[PDB]
Amino acid sequence: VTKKASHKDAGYQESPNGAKRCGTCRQFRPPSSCITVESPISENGWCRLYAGKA
Ligand code: SF4
Repeated sequence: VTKKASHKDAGYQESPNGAKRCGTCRQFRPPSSCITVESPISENGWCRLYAGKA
């Protein structure tokens, strides 16, 4: 598999985008990890280049 972006390049943030958070993006890594963000993660975050994209 290929690499994801890093959190600041992916536009990670401090509170959710409506219904979308670190858990309702697409491929957040349960229970407490990601692939775009260096883990452990804030579930309230979200990013603009979330894992599970192309
Ligand atoms: S991949 Fe998902 S859980 Fe991780 S920073 Fe982006 S929105 Fe958050």
